[PDB]
Amino acid sequence: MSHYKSNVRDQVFNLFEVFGVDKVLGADKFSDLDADTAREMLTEIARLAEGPIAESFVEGDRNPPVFDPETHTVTLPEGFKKSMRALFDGGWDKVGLAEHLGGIPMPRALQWALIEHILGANPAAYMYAMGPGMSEIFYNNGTDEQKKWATIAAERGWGATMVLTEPDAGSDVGAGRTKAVQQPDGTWHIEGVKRFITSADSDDLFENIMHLVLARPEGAGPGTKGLSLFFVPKFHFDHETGEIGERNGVFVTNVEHKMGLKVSATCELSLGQHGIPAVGWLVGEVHNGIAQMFDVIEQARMMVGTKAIATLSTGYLNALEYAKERVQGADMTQMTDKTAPRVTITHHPDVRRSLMTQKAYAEGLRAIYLYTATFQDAEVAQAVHGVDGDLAARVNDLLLPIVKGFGSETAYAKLTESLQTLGGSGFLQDYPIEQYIRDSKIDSLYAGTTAIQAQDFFFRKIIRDKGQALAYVAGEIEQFIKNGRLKTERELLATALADVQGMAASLTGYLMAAQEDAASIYKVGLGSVRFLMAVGDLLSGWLLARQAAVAIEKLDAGATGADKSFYEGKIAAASFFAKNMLPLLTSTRQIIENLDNDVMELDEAAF
Amino acid sequence: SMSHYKSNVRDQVFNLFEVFGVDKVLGADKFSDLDADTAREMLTEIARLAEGPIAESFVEGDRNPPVFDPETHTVTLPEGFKKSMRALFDGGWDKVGLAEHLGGIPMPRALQWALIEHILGANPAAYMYAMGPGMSEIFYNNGTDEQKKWATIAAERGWGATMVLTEPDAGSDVGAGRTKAVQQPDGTWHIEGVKRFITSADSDDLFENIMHLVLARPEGAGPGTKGLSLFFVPKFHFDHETGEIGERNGVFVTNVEHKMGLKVSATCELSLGQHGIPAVGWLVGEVHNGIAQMFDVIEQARMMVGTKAIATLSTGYLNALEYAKERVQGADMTQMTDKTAPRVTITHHPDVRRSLMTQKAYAEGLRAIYLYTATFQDAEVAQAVHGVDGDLAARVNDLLLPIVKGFGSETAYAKLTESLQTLGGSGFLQDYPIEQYIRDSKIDSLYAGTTAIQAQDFFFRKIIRDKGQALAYVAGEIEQFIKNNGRLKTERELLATALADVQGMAASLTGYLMAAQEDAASIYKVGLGSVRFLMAVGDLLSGWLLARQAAVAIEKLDAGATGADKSFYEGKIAAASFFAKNMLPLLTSTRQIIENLDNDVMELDEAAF
Ligand SMILES: Cc1cc2nc3c(=O)[nH]c(=O)nc-3n(C[C@H](O)[C@H](O)[C@H](O)COP(=O)(O)OP(=O)(O)OC[C@H]3O[C@@H](n4cnc5c(N)ncnc54)[C@H](O)[C@@H]3O)c2cc1C
Ligand SMILES: Cc1cc2nc3c(=O)[nH]c(=O)nc-3n(C[C@H](O)[C@H](O)[C@H](O)COP(=O)(O)OP(=O)(O)OC[C@H]3O[C@@H](n4cnc5c(N)ncnc54)[C@H](O)[C@@H]3O)c2cc1C
Repeated sequence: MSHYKSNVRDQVFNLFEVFGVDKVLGADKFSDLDADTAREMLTEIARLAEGPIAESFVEGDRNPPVFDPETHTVTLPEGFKKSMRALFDGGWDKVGLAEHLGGIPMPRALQWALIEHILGANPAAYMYAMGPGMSEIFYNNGTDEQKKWATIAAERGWGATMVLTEPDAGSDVGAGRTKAVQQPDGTWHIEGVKRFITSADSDDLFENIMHLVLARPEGAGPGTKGLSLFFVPKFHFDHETGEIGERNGVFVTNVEHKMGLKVSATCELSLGQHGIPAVGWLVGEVHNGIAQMFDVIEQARMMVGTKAIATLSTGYLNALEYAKERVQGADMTQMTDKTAPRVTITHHPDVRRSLMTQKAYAEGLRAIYLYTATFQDAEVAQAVHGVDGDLAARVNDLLLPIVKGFGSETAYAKLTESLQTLGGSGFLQDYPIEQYIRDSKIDSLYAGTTAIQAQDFFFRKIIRDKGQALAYVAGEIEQFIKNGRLKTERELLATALADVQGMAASLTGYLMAAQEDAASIYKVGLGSVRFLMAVGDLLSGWLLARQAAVAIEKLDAGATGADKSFYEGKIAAASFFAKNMLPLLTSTRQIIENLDNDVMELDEAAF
Repeated sequence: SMSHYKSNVRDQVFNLFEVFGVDKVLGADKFSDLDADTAREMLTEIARLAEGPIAESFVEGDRNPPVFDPETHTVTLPEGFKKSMRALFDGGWDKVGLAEHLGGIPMPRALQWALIEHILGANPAAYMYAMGPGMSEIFYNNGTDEQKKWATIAAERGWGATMVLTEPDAGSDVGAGRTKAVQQPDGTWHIEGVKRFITSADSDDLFENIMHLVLARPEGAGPGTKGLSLFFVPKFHFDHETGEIGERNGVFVTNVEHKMGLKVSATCELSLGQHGIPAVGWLVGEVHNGIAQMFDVIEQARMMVGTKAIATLSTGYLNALEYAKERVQGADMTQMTDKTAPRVTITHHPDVRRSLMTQKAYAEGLRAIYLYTATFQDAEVAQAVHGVDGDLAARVNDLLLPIVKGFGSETAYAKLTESLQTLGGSGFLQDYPIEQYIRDSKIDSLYAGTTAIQAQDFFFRKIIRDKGQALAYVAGEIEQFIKNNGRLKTERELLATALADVQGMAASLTGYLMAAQEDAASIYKVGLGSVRFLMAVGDLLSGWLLARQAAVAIEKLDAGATGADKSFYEGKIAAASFFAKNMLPLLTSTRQIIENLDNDVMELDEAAF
């Protein structure tokens, strides 16, 4: 088959047997969607991913997009455009779209499980297909007049972009200098140059593109608070009929040459620099840009984390399939006998160590993003967790930098084990794992770098939150710990929870002490990424142990065959993760408890 | 970037002279005619050549990779890369460390590998193509008197060379190879088989000949590696007296792989005796001793790969640092709430300083490891700088090679992630060299033996079979440093814990091996923990060597260092302190994890994965 190896079985296990999402299916908003239909949808998009979506994976990398300076457009390889048409023809770009825009109501947890397959098979294909979802965001934030445009945009399937970054404004969005000048008719003329813009042109995939552009109105204050958000279409159009009109003054000037994700055109985008104005419409006709734009950034960060996790998953399953068939060496119990029978490499302890590491992290990460998604619907959060709308929103906000920051970093790191499993053949383009590594390196950078994820997590999702979302999650872990075959895992989880609590307390002390000793805040910066990663490891270990508790129940109840194999794997992975990953958090806590400012005081010239 | 390569001669000289005292042998005995000043000038000269003509084709080789003609069985290399190769040849750099009688300049191994570091940082495939004369010397050492004559010709004419072991079914398990050798009445052999992944098996018109050193199994010989012999298989027949090139020998490249990185090194399927023309080979030394002879080559390849990974991390770090110094983004963390505060360069951010010091300490600790290892590769150097006799020196070098290779490869690739991250989104661009550093260095944990093979060699051969003598010598040196100003008190305390952790790891794994006398399956626990053990020893050596560098830096600062010297020495202190406090303590948890390994993951049904 294709490079892409999917895991619907593990998705269904999470959605139904672990988190109970099927309990909201058929009820209230999800009245028209039953469990059987949900599973059928997952199987169908999994097949679409393994078939026509994956088919262009290699071609998009080997035959990458080309920028045409004669027209200021990008050309895409024909095989990739065929994959995109398969996505559209199936309606899959309406996944999770509101009913009034033509979508099928469904839990976010199911929505992201569906999207995981596209992200594993050809993740740029989902990015080009985020248009309808961006039009929903524009709808929710728009005026009544603007809601009619957004509806046209979704119905016609226009592409979309989020346009923030400039050459001098990446992590520091507030330093952007793209300008907005209001016109007599109430429109605005956008003037500036933006950098690194995903899908800024898309060949003839769509008839229009909606750029959602951050820009500073003349006279506005500084920083992100002075930014406003503007609807800037590639083509003008009839606000009533949608008929496509004259070109708007927003042009791609370049396409970047990247380590991976090559088929995703990443472009410099100039507004108002080529002889015609870039007409923009103030979104919601209010000046509230960074808040409006963060509706998009939140979705982007969930996507990027899910992408990295989807990619580790198919990397692991490729490595596993390879190991099952590769004969090399004799069994270690016979290593001195040079005529002992040769064995497949799954018989080697280091290879089984590497495979169980890939398995536990991939499945642990899938549980984390699905768990996160169960807090993105008020109804789901109430039904499956018993938490009200407000707490659910805070818990989701707490978890998103884990999905994004911990997911992106872990996936790239563990793909190294996936490649190692193939031996020298892992280094060949004949196998997909080296492209998996190249495509996923970007996941720790776009949508906010890991450092920005860890700062958000601590300063905004914990401290500003007064620790309420965090205390809720810690209480669910402690409950699991308080509760035989899982006694050892629960004891190791208790140590890990205490370690994370100790880290949180040390860093809170460093931050609070900054009122009287300004440089003490640096120790928060020094520890923040390690803290984010430790929380991810704790969550992984907890969710895997929860999976193993369900697996124990199902084995006791008499599971057989392929079911039984699956459940035995969950017990093995939870135990391996508890005994080989969680203990490192104790030394990390002690490291964080002894952080100092020596490295901050060192002369830059000493580096 | 074109001038991507950023060198660190100053750190090399610091190690060679101020830390290890390699200059004590310069101008005495085997090195009587090379003085410390000439050594420094050689380092500066190859570093400049590497930063200019050698690095100039680094990007070209990746973007315009070699092309294979399957009818002629040859590859075409990009012109800019061949021009790089000629600058290397014109400077005599393919003859660094070559024996005097082969045209080399005698020098200690530590200096030789310091010189090569620059080629490996600037364009590592160029050094790989240039390893022919080094192989000539190994052939000379193992050959008959007549063969020594050929090796002398090959070295003087600068012939290329390959090491030909791997087959589709024989990679890690070299002894499974099926390539055969068929003896001829006149005493030559005809080699028959297909080999795979052969580096430099063709190289366009760089050389007038290529010496393929080929492992093959004589007809009727036993199985495993012990049945293999090593054969000299030239690309062209030649006149054995004069070296004049003759008729094409029957050994032909039949494929060239498409790889993630290191693209300009042609990695080839090599067909012997398959095109109706015999592949004539000459038994090396006219004895049957192939795996032992070939490990002379493997030892050098493993050293080169480790040094390659370390060279690449260090130019990766230096690129990241120069970017960070100039990139303005955000406010100082002490002013994060004030949205009007001045913007600062990103070296002001704690996480970037963490990133950079992690890159620095590992790059410099790794440099110290391979230079330390090389001080045991000459008996005269090992005697002068360490006081150890030739036998212990060999065992210590043998212990440290899988660390250089295994820990070097794995560490450099992982810390280049920090390098790339320092550039932000720009780091993902081919406009900057880090992404190619990552791709080019992924191979280093794989060729010349995978990390798992390195860790298995380390434990079973270099510790257990060695009866722990080399490990005990090194541990005793670390203990002696810990025992000896109190300004490094915290570091020595952290090193004492790390040393105890590593000794605990060794004891548990040894215990698992002892238990295997009673329950064979207990040996799996050694397998499960072996790579983590190898990486723990590398971290311990990193931390110890950095701390010794800090003790030297404190002396030099106390004596009154100023300016750039002062800053260099301050950075050593900071790096040793940072590494001890942020890297070493994790070894405690790793020791506890190794003490609790079990066979659950071994007993699990394969179907459950
Ligand atoms: C493939 C790709 C696609 C992209 N697509 C889009 C898109 O569609 N739309 C869009 O708007 N943008 C897009 N971007 C921009 C992207 O989000 C930025 O690259 C990212 O936010 C980082 O900004 P930067 O590149 O300027 O790096 P910098 O902000 O310059 O960061 C450099 C380094 O400094 C560190 N750093 C910076 N500030 C701080 C701080 N305050 N504290 C601690 N550390 C700090 C960072 O962690 C990093 O290590 C894309 C980028 C890429 C690579
Ligand atoms: C770029 C490149 C250049 C090369 N150049 C050369 C060259 O010039 N000359 C040459 O002779 N070879 C060369 N090789 C071959 C290279 O050395 C082998 O790829 C390497 O030894 C691994 O062998 P393999 O690829 O068959 O992997 P395998 O041996 O199939 O290994 C697959 C996996 O199983 C593991 N494994 C295998 N056996 C064991 C065991 N006993 N215990 C535990 N784990 C085990 C490995 O660690 C790995 O994770 C080259 C390879 C590459 C990629």
